[PDB]
Amino acid sequence: SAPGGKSRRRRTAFTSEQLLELEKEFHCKKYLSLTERSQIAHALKLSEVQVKIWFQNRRAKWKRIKAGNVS
DNA sequence: CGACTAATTAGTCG
DNA sequence: CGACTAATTAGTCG
Repeated sequence: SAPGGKSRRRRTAFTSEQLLELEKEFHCKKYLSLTERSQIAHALKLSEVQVKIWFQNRRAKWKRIKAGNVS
């Protein structure tokens, strides 16, 4: 077991096992509390940071619309 | 002290 | 060469 590739793949690497519980909340609520976000990533082999980008990228698109305009 | 948000950044796609 | 998406990352409240 040794590393090979080292690049920031812009597309969260999700797996079927992970998607099973990940999609669960997506079909439940679009807002996760402290005792929610920090729990899903603790239930299995995950990290709170990874579960954050998932939501960030979704809101990032909204920040491009809900802002100030010019001219 | 850590998570959450959001901006910076990085990199492949167009 | 541009653009957009996303990990990176730091600030601030919990």
